[PDB]
Amino acid sequence: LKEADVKKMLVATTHLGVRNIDRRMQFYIFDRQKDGTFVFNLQKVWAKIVFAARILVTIDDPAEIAVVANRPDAQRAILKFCKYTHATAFPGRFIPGNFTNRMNPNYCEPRLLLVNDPVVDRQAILEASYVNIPTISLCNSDANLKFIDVAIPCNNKTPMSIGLIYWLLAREVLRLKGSISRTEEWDVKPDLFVAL
Amino acid sequence: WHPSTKLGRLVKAGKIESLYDIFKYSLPIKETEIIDYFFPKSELAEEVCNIMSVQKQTTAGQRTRFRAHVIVGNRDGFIGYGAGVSKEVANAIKKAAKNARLNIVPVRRGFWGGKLGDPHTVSSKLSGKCGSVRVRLIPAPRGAGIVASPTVAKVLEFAGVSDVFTRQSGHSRTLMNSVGAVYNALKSSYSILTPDLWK
Amino acid sequence: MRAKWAKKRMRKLKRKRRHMKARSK
Amino acid sequence: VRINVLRDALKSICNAQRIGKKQVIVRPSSKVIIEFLQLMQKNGYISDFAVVDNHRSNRIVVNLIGRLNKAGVISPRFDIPANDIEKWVVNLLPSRLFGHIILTTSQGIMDHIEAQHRQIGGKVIGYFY
Amino acid sequence: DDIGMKNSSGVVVDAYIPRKCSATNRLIGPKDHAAVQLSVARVNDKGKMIENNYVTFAFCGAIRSRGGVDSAFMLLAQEHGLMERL
Amino acid sequence: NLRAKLEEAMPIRRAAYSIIRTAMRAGAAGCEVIVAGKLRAQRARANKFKEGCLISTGHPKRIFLAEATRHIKMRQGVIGVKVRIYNPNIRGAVMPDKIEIGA
Amino acid sequence: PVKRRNNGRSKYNCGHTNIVRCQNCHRCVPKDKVIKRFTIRNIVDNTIADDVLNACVIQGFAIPKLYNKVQYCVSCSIHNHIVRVRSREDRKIRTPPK
Amino acid sequence: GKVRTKTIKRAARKIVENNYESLKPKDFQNNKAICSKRNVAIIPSKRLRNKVAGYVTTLMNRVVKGPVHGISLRLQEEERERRDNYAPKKSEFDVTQQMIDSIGFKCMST
RNA sequence: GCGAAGGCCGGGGGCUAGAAGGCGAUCAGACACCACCGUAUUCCCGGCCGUAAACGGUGCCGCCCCGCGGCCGGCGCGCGCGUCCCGCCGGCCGCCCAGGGAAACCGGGAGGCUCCGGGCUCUGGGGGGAGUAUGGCCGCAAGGCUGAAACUUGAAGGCAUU
Repeated sequence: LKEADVKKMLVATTHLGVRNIDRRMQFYIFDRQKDGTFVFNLQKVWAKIVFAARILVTIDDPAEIAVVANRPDAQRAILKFCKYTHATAFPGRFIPGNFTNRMNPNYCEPRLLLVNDPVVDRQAILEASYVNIPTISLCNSDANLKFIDVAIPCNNKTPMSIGLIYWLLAREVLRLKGSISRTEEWDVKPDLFVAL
Repeated sequence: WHPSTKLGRLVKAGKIESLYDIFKYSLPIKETEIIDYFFPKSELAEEVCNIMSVQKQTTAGQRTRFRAHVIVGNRDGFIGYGAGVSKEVANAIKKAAKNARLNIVPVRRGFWGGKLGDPHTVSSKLSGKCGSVRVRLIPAPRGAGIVASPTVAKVLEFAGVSDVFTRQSGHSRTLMNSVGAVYNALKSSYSILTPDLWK
Repeated sequence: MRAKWAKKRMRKLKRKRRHMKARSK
Repeated sequence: VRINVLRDALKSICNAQRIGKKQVIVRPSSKVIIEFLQLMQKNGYISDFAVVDNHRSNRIVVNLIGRLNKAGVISPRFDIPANDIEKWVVNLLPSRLFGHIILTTSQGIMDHIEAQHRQIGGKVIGYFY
Repeated sequence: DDIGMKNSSGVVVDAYIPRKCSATNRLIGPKDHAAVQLSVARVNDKGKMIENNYVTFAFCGAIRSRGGVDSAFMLLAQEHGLMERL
Repeated sequence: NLRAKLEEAMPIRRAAYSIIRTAMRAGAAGCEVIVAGKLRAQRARANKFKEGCLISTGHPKRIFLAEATRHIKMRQGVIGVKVRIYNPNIRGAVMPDKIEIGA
Repeated sequence: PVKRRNNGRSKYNCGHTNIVRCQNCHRCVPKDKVIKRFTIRNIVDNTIADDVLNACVIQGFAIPKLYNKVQYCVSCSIHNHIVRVRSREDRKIRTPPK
Repeated sequence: GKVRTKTIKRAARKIVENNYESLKPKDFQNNKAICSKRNVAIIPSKRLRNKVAGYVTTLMNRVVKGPVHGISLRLQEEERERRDNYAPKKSEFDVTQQMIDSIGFKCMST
């Protein structure tokens, strides 16, 4: 991890988590605020972002990774992530049958998946499990990891926090393959990914 | 024929060697044309059994539709049981055949005692349950044959299991449930971790 | 309550059968 | 009350394997439990097991490798004649080639194959396949 | 010493040998459609770039339904070196 | 053609399907053949074999639907057959409901 | 078969509860199987409320509220529409409507 | 008063996006002439054409003021894209303490 | 040994309701529902009785098992310090991952079971006839408990779909 990213995550509120928690999610949680908000150790969050990035880089066709989100705040972030890292995008409704119905107008057979919220995108994860497709998801303290192969701890609700996490991932995916070096900071700003 | 799935498109190239390759990656087969690609000589043996007339009561009267069940398999190591329902007996048989080819699964097979050469029995005691009926497929000596109910016997001839000792538990008069059970047991043939596959 | 009424009818008839045996023996 | 120490142990191992847990704890440790597990460790079905001392019945932390499929006990332990062993193996174990039936013998707790080689039979403690 | 059922000749018989789940050592059956085989890349000391070679990880449908795959993966990656044990 | 096939003892499904494909190859959007009478039974059935899209009502039924009725005679008793063929593109007129629209 | 898990009454850790009488039908129903709706209505009708206040000589008078608990049997409640036959899924919803 | 049929409605939505520049919002007669060109739209039937042209007029008044779903406006698309690709200057986003100290980064400490 | 209610046997007591009984309606009839009057009863004491859809229609003791909440009792840990918070143990619950089941559903089991074995008790074996008959025991009685056969019939039953 780097110091600049930590301060950016602190203004992101990525560390902040919901007042409800899951036993599987406890490893990531660092501590609980007096109100009940569960902070996440940012270093543990970062290790997930880079571990997930390595898996995203192992696909030969980057346009065969489907990024799906129903959350309104997540819409801009997923599209920006798809522009910077070539990838299929599903904005708004997932549309049932997208991954299982051959005659779907949006028929995509992906070899990975990205979902902003396990709850808001329950249908997407369910279909990925019908066709052998892995799944990577951004997860808050109440995380049902059923059918979620890899999960990145984050607020995932705050509009800004959703934007930074996709930017932190886009950035690192692009760096691992080539493009921007990890020495040279990305020209694109994470405020582009966040939607007012 | 135009391949509809990115797997069927790798099968139109010939990139896939054998049905077993796909089974080792547990892939879902969606086009019956892919099974036909790996079965060139007159496809594979197919049998129609239990064509049932099912009636839905309407205001006007009962709507009779036909549920056919079809087993497809080579006489070596593959078995698929599928079912279709159509008002036309023939249409349902075609749908059943298509479903049967789509659900073709491998059978491990094995030796009761002597390991002289070709596997002749089931690998272990395999069990499957559909509705009430539960089946028990137990290895048999080379002298024994398929000791099974006529319906289960056809499924074991079309799976390449020469000799097996079988016991059915439940209403095995329901042939749809009966074939389903001996198919689910023959789908567990590659799900059992034996000391042979421990490495 | 036909089953309860059935046992009420039965009890009434067994009581009568006891009375007839009491008249004899 | 706790009539069978071994049954609870092999149930608590099978439940752990189904969950996919690598290590489990057995609340009461017996000498016959250790002998049954030792047989599974010499057959590769289990991994290292450590008996902690609580100064009472003792606990066992068992390591697993996903290899074991089913472990059970036959209760009451029925003495098996030498020529009856094969009839038990044709029902209790899948395949004459794989599996193990653990029987307490005068020589000691041994698998059915070891008992067959020594041509002696004994009371069946349980089975692991 | 090979991973297949053998005969008297010792030739591996049957057909294909099913994958085993990395975390639970459980044979992925032919019709298990929730099984996944995602891989994780490794990075070089200079430039931190992928070596075009990755470690594959097969997970069974059952461990995915359990929801333990996420924790499994980290521990398996830590053993494989890709993740820092921490 | 169907009446001859039925007198040749062709199976009703086989005979009807043969008529349907010939009409579909000639471009009818829908071909429907209905055979009615005592089909190998003393009770009367009415097996209707249809493929594609066929309109049912309106003035377009007069313009776009060719409805032909026969009374094929079998030994057990008269088997009346109706063949209905619908062509939206008959050159002279267009389907009122269809809107051609534009680029 | 068994339509409801609660068996239609809230009896937990109990073998016998008190007996309540349905107000309309005068029947004996257990306390657990009773409608129990508590209503606070003002003593007067809301149409005649303001004119009572104007007429009232006492300054700062507040109109009395009537506090009553109406308990009914299932038959003496479904027929008055206090409770309604629900869909099998809707039956499970325990939240009060509105 | 009379609910429009799905064929009339669907066709009208296709006509409005294709001829958004050609159509005018509050005039049925002006829009009837556009729809009956046998080029940008071929509608058989005088009554069907009149019915489609009337929906089109209603939908055009909606397009100018608070546009509705199913219609693709190139004019709105460029403005939406401009904000979507807009960059917010220096990005304020660029500029739990125990957790920061736990990493050891101790950013902004003291 | 205990055991709701009703019943019974002695003493009392007697407000209400109210098996019976009587009335007024209703209706084709109505000695039913509804109104009205009212005896036993309801209540207490000393006994009998021994039964209920006595139900969680789910025996008892033991082990493991998946999350997520509510409540109740006791206790411990932080913390300003609150009828907080996080546990622990016992109980009562709701949802439910597997898993099971003919399914409804169960999931603190109806899971770990045709891959079947922790211990113990009880009960069932197509539907009637029939809980009848007879014999025994028990009770003052009502009745309880134990409990047939001859003979008859091809279904009875469960759950779910339309």
